[PDB]
Amino acid sequence: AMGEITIKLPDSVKVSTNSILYKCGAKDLSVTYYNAGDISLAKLELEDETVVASNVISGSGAKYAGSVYIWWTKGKTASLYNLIDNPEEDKPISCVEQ
Amino acid sequence: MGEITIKLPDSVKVSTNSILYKCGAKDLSVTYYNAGDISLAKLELEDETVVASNVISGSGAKYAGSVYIWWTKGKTASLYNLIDNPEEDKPISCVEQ
Repeated sequence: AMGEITIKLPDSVKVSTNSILYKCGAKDLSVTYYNAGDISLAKLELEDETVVASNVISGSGAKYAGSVYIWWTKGKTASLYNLIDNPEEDKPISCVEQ
Repeated sequence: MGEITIKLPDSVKVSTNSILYKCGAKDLSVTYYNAGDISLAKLELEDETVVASNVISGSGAKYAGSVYIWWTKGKTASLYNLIDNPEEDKPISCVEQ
């Protein structure tokens, strides 16, 4: 019906948006990060669906949860976990920031 | 800037609805944003605003964002604080108004 999710915050909050290309083995993954204060969201443009995950607490790196996925970055690397196919969360897909 | 805008394919209908909860004596407004399988929840808590995303669960609708888990079932909800209560055993209970 409409091309957009709009989330309105206090007008004083600066919002940044940046798209980053990742390479997962031979495959490209486009991820967009939306940052507003402590709020951080990642739009993952996956093969069959688009997921919007939220940054959640972790010991290290920046971890995001959305739908059946965990997306977890550290440095120039990232791991994509699929909790349906791999509920053990031990066999993730590795990606490198371009 | 005041607003997060996330672009999606043009035929995706995005619905936005806010729901008032009461957690004991305290008010809590949650706005839900749904678009396809994407479900986000802005929680305007007492001292902070967070955005959680719907994540897989066995029952009800579970959302995770920041240090919180927000889990609705029917007319009720629980708010988990993984800092104050990492054990995840003392959630705050809320009812939809």
